Amino acid sequence: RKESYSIYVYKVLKQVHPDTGISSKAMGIMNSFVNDIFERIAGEASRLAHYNKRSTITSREIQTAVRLLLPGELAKHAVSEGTKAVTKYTSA
Amino acid sequence: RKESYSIYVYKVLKQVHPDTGISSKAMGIMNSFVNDIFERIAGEASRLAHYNKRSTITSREIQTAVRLLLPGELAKHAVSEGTKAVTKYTSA
Amino acid sequence: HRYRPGTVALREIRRYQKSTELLIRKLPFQRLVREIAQDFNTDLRFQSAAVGALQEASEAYLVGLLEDTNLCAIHAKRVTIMPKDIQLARRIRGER
Amino acid sequence: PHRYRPGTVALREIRRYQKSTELLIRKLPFQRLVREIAQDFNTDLRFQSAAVGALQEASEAYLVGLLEDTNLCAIHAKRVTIMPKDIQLARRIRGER
Amino acid sequence: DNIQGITKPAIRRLARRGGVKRISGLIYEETRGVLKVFLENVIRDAVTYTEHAKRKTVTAMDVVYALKRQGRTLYGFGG
Amino acid sequence: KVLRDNIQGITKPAIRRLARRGGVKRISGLIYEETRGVLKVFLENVIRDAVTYTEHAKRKTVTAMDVVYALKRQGRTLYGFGG
Amino acid sequence: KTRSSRAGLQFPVGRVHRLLRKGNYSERVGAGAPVYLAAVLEYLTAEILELAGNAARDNKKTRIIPRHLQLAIRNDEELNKLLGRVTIAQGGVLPNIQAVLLPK
Amino acid sequence: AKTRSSRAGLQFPVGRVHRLLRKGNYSERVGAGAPVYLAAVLEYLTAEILELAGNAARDNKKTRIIPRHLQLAIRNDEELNKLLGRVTIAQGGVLPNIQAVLLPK
DNA sequence: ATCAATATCCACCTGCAGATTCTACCAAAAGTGTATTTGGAAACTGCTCCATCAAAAGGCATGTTCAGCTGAATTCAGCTGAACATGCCTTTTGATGGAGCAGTTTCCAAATACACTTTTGGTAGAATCTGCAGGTGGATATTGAT
DNA sequence: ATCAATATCCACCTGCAGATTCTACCAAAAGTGTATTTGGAAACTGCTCCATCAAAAGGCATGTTCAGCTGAATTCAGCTGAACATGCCTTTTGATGGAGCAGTTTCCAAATACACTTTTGGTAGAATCTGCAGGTGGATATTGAT
Repeated sequence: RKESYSIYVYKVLKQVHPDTGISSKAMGIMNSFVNDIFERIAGEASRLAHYNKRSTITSREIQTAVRLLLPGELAKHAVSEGTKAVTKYTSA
Repeated sequence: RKESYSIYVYKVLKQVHPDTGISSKAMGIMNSFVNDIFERIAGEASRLAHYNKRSTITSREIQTAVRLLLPGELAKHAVSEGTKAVTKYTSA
Repeated sequence: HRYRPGTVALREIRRYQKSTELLIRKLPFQRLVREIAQDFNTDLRFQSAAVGALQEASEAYLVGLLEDTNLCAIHAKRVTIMPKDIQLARRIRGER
Repeated sequence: PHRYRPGTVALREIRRYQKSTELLIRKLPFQRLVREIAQDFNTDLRFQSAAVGALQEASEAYLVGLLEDTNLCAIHAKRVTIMPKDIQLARRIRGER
Repeated sequence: DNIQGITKPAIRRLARRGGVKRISGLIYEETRGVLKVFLENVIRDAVTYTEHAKRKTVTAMDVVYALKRQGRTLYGFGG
Repeated sequence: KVLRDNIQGITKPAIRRLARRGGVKRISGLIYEETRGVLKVFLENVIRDAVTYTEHAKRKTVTAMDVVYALKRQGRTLYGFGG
Repeated sequence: KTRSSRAGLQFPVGRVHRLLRKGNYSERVGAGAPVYLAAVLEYLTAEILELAGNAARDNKKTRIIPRHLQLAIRNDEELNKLLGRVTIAQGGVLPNIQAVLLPK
Repeated sequence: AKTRSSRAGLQFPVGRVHRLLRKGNYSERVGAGAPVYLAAVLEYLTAEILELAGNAARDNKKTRIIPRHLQLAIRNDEELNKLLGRVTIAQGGVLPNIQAVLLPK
């Protein structure tokens, strides 16, 4: 019931700013952000796959979707951390 | 190969304007129109089903999608012709 | 003592740009929302969060529109916003 | 020695080009431009004629719209002449900048 | 009736947050009209969402979906 | 041959015609360069996304459908070219 | 015998059904959905073709070209708002000149 | 018996993202690497926003991030501002900006 | 305002080459007929969540006065942009060749989707903590006036 | 520049409403083992695509003149902002009922999954039309001059 991104946002927050806290409304905004970006990326990926007659969405689609969706260096840092997470996941 | 709505558009054209013809570019634009509206409707319907946690798109989703997408009389005429088509289909 | 015109205007601008609270009163706004909604469907009932959401969206929209409006007034060599400005802003925006 | 007053031929041209639908930019320079930009994005890309055609239709449509918004901005400022200031205003209102 | 409920000082505050220094007297009615049209569109789509769910209570999510449709995405009430 | 400074290829008379279709009566001399700048930004964005689509498809020809998908992304939907 | 005929439609219901299933819109597709959708598409096609036919005839032409489509769309408010963010190739613009620019 | 998130070195849940992808209706098939990649990007963007917002927080002498700090963070940074150009942040307010022409002289 | 004289639509005809309409066969949707699931509607129901109601308080709107400064109107000169005729070249456009592509088939090793069985992270309320929202009071800036 | 009159910070404090941690169920990944696609890795065509060629055209760049328009300057009446005194209603807080939710079970009408049987839409030549591109000729607008 009522699945949320709260714990993960709080984890990341504690990673970057160890004694910064976050209000409820702010957390809600963060949740909205996550869901929105999720749906943009996934949507664009879905269209990408559909254009090329592919029935599967690989990490490649996510990447091209990021290149299309995000602006500039935000996009290349996102692509780099995505590739990094994927390669590290593939290992063991 | 390269399936098109050309034949159906031409049929409808001959119904409304029996001595009007249509150029290639005009027909192409018409095809773009049909596909565009198609994907707006189906998209909005998909979102509708997903919001209400339903895994199927019935004529109901299509109708609500039309009501959301179209403005004013366009919507009322579309809904009426849709409901009429569905009932006529169910009776035959 | 009396302040010159526009001084207090600037003061107010700084104040409300500094703050984030809702500017329209909630009860009249809720009454308005319920009127508009009733004419769409007759026995609708409303979540508090729904009215809150509507008020946030509305105030944001209006403020943005009003700064576009202000830009149009400044563009026309004027310091005062007028309905012509709002109409220009809304037609450039493509809202009509 | 006959000469039309300024703005007469302007209005005539406005009517002329508003009646017609043809592309106003010449095709070869536009193609050259598109291939340039694309090349500086990626060097081994090749272009369908229809791709450049699409780009030119989209671009001329866009520019024309922007220029009518610009014209409205000029009229609002009690002016008959469009200026870069007008384009900048139109583009910020549109949300392009 | 209640559309007039939104007051001149309230609209004035909205103008202040928007950076407006001087306000014509004719502005307020235009502002009320605009707000009215905006709410009409948004509430129409939200209400549509509520009806399709065969519900009789408009939820925050209905408003959010409507806003998303209108090209006015909202964070913090979703969603 | 090397492609260079083709943005100037778009001429003052062409921009003027575009203005006439837009209903513009009088044009400041500074307009033409500004117009070129705008067109350049627009084409850069659209062609950037088209090219991205071509890259994802592992193709070396930008197709009309690539352009159309790109335009649709930018909120500038186009009819008449296959999409 | 086809479903289009059963619904009294010109637009192919079957094709619409197929495209719904390939679209990824939902796990399942209702029997009534492709009928309803094809009906709405056929109607919108009809409306546009009527206004376009009118524009063509008004410019003394018997063959509909893109210009006629553009005239049709922009002169009708509802179609204009449905396709407000849409560009018609070779469609041109409506002839409109701001009053202040006319010579007097 | 350890989660995919840890395997990817992430705080964001890869499994949950995977599920949301396949039930999302985006495609018949979801690649094994796709939810990892996406979760990574989400975690990164949240990270950037949260750091800049944290900075906004410190700058206004607060230890708890509120919506205003998020708004300041988003609008003061160009890229985030353009990513969310058509997005409204509740209780965020606006950036303090006054046109020069309105200022005294 | 007429007269007259440029240039300009504005119309109708006409012959004709380029598209449009029309005709004739074939892979691939579309439709049929049976065998299985299944999703979501119907039918009860336990609960958060909304709608009134009441009442007291003080937080703001309303209404009024009155003056300062803004916007609208007029005048007018400088110069910038329109109009036009010259002359020169870059674009058009109508075919030609050779080529480097997508586009198609034919398969497979790798990757993903299922079908059950287990193993934890996630989440929901209680049980502790903790900034911060207000609340004053005094130092500094801002503003308007001599 | 100084003088008074507000307004704005900035510090410093403290209880509390709301954030953080803590405790136990359980939905939902994760792990195992089988069952299916598929997206490429090579091998191969048939086609648009790039790049010329070669005249001719018409469209462009340039330079000159001048009219009309843009921006600067002034005037002034009008209106909107600053401030205040009054009173109205919106804001707070708490309670009460119940209405409209979701949450659970149960079970068909509806949808999915295969294997054949037909029909159709698409593609490629065959067989007509329709704007179009000119061509005067008839009214129209624009501009200069009585």
